[PDB]
Amino acid sequence: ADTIVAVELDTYPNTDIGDPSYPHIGIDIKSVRSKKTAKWNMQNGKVGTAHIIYNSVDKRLSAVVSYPNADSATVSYDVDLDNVLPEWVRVGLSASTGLYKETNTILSWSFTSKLKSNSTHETNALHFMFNQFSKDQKDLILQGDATTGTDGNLELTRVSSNGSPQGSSVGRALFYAPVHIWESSAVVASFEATFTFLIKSPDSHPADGIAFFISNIDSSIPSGSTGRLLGLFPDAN
Amino acid sequence: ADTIVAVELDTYPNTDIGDPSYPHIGIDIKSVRSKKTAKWNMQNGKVGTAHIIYNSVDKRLSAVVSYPNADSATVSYDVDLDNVLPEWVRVGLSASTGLYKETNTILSWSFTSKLKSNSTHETNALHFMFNQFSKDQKDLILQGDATTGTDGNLELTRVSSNGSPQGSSVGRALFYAPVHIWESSAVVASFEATFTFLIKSPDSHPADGIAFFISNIDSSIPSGSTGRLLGLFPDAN
Amino acid sequence: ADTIVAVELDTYPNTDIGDPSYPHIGIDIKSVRSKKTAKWNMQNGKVGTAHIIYNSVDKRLSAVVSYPNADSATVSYDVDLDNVLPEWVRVGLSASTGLYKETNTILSWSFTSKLKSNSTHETNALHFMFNQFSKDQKDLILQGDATTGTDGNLELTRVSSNGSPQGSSVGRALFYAPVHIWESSAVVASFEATFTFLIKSPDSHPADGIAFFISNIDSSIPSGSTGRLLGLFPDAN
Amino acid sequence: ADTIVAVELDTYPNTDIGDPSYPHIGIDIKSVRSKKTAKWNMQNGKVGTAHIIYNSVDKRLSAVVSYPNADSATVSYDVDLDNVLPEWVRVGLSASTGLYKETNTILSWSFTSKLKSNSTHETNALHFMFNQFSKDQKDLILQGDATTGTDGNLELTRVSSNGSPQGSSVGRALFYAPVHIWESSAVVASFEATFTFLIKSPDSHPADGIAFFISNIDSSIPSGSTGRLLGLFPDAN
Ligand SMILES: [Mn+2]
Ligand SMILES: [Mn+2]
Ligand SMILES: [Mn+2]
Ligand SMILES: [Mn+2]
Ligand SMILES: [Mn+2]
Ligand SMILES: [Mn+2]
Ligand SMILES: [Mn+2]
Ligand SMILES: [Mn+2]
Repeated sequence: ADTIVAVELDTYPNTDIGDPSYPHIGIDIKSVRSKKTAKWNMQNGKVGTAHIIYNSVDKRLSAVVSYPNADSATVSYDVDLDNVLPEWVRVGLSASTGLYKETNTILSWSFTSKLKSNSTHETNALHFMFNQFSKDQKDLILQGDATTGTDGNLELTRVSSNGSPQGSSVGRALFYAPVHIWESSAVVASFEATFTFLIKSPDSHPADGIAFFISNIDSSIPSGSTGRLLGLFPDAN
Repeated sequence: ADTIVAVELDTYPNTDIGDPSYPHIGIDIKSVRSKKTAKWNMQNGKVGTAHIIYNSVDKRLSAVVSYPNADSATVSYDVDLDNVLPEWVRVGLSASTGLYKETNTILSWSFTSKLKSNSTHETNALHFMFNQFSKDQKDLILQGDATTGTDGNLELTRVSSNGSPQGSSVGRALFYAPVHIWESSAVVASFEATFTFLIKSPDSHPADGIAFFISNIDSSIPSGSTGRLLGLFPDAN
Repeated sequence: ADTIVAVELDTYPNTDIGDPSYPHIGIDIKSVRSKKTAKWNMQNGKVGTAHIIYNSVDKRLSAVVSYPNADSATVSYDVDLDNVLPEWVRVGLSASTGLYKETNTILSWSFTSKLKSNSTHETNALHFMFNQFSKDQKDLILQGDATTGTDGNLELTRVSSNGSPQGSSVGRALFYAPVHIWESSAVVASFEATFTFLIKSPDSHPADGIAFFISNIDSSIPSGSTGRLLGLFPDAN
Repeated sequence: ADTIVAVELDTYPNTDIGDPSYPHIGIDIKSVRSKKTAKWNMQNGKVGTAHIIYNSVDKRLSAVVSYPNADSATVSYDVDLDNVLPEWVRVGLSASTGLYKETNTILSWSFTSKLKSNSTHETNALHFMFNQFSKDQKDLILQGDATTGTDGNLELTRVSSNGSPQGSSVGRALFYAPVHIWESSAVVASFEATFTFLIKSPDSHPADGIAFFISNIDSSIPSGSTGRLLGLFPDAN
């Protein structure tokens, strides 16, 4: 089915499918079993920031996650994305809850993509930045339980009125326009993504996490991907 | 039908519908009869550059058209776009030919839009830049005879293989994603558009012109808008 | 002496030199007696945001000042800056206190300037953004009592350790590199400046204000410009 | 003396100081003896483009050099710049000629630097872009024989009126403002530089090359650095 490349912010350790024994950040290339992970000192109720970068010369996907006044976590993986994804993709955010839960709120999201050709001055670029989400955000495709406009935020998974997070929820938000990540005459292709999130849970064991992902343009939530599968994969293979 | 705001680069003087007696640039608010025009010293076969700017504080749409080594032409019009267009629009390029013709080639196109909120640091932005167009440009909606990929260019109206422009042709290209130009808490909204074009005709009387336009998101080419109506209006009212 | 163009955030009404009877925003072209002003509902202790824009086609300097959850204030003035300032200038922030006082803290400052030539694709640009100021900010020229690094902020006027603002203080911060605002082949020149500030005073009558200004590159604080003269002018003419 | 990190475009093979037997691109960390090099198919009289990128997470300096209609050359080197350069640096372009010569013309130059803090939304950035150089470019420090304004270009080494390049020439151009490349709370620091150049020589054996470099802020041309030492190093160690 879908082709997924994702950076996961995994809040619950599912050691049975390969997660380390703590909250962690990981790089997923077509499988929920991360190719690489780093321990993440997740802070319930605090606003964090994730930064994701990549370029076609180095062929290394790197991510940094931090909280104000704290040391940051970083994970990197060598991978040639031209060999994994199609030339046209869509980028988005995904999150899920299962038996354990949490709010998966997005307060801001920016993305920049650049394709530099061998022609003198030939640069194709795409940049979007949301610091405020409105009730009817026509430039986003919302899937599953994702909603916008609440407090000017993006709520990826269900939250009840009292502001409480609901279990077994899954939601994704994708930028409306397709993104071009390869071109036959490109000499350098690169992208950078930043998002700020608020993960809060009334429980000691929050679950499941948030992921930034890149997929085929027609990607949709796979059946039964609530919980540990982050709304990205159909199974744990 | 559609709601159109356009900056026209009108190459043929249709004095019967209000055009001045020379090639000119004009600002069209819902009608082909420009609200304002300026004489334009059009240069057959030369690459020109058009710059369009606007902001919600000044409420003035201004455009500058120039050619290398030449004096530029400029036209400005006071208009509050919040009172003319919907909150969500699509931006694009349109061109036509009729009994007289010309090539309407686009070599590059960039657009930036910004919505600054009253919240501290709340900026929503959209930026795209094409310096090269590919055969299958999934982030553009091509309408009518518009095609991409020829010489890495965007051909808005039909050109035969030998490179000759065809008469009675009409084509438009729109950026795929909707653009947000008003938000209830916005303190300043602004946009800027730049495009470079090559208008060439084997004839002494080239026709009809190229226009940068902003419209309702579902805008489509009105019937019989070839020729003097630039692929934007259904009639000359 | 110096040539000054400034947007003032005037917190104290010096009706004897032309200020309206309330806190106001104004546009100063070579004199502290603003060419234009608008009433400003100044909020003691709240973080505000000022946005300043200008372009050589419209020849209109406009500014918008707002606070979160509040209506904004705006002032505009028609002026051709090519006829007032030199081709090379420096941009900066200035503030003062006199018998009455206040803190003049800058939490962030961004500036973008663009010169678009008539050559195809000829754009010269300069952009800087500070969201954090460090103790030794080598890209700023600090004049008078201005200091950086305190809380990652820029303090334009003196504040004692307990955090209290001092009277008769004056300070300015200028971006190190000269800015080019005119070029003989330019078709459009424009700039945009944004800054967020925190004006706080233990008193009912805070004074004197903060100004964004543009000046000759070698501008320095005029003698006796504390108080009502905002660190910008030598006298009240 | 100076601390230099440079990307060289070396046009003459000085095999006696370690150059490969052909024109090449190389990464120089404090010595003219490149840490890494790649063969470069240099094209006399054609306009080329160099792209340089780096980020503090990956710690890899990479460069790509290309000509229109040709395959590009690329070289990469793992290096932690925080361990080699000071926290504040200046960036620039340098070139030289010796017994053999060539024109070292720069037609455009852009640079972007970003420091992302662990504070939510804390980004410091600097960006400059020159597509046209004027006779009196006050935002550049010109050293040695470098001159601006000729044809709107930057001439790094001496060219006589007839347009002929002179031997034993050396020149550098540095951006006026210091650049901040490290900050104690930074989570990611990165930069990207692009320049287009025209190397032309009436001779079969052009010499010496052009380099993009990063140095201590007070760097100056070392004595006797004409020729093979590219205006960057005092000797061949
Ligand atoms: Mn898990
Ligand atoms: Mn995991
Ligand atoms: Mn006409
Ligand atoms: Mn007309
Ligand atoms: Mn006053
Ligand atoms: Mn005043
Ligand atoms: Mn050499
Ligand atoms: Mn070498």
